[PDB]
Amino acid sequence: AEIKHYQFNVVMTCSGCSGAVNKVLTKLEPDVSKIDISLEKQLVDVYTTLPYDFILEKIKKTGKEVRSGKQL
Repeated sequence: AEIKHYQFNVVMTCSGCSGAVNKVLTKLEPDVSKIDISLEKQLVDVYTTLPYDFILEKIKKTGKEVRSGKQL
């Protein structure tokens, strides 16, 4: 199956916010292969076989502001 690369600008200028994002992604193992969170750029990179819309909805349901997303 394709391992897609999604990138999101997520506002994580808040205590616990990067961890909230990590957590929802851990629940989607074993079909999430890699995640990167950069506080220097406020970016979350997700490498996964799962659909974009599903990753986006799960990140949004953390209540953290998702400014934009891309498939790369």
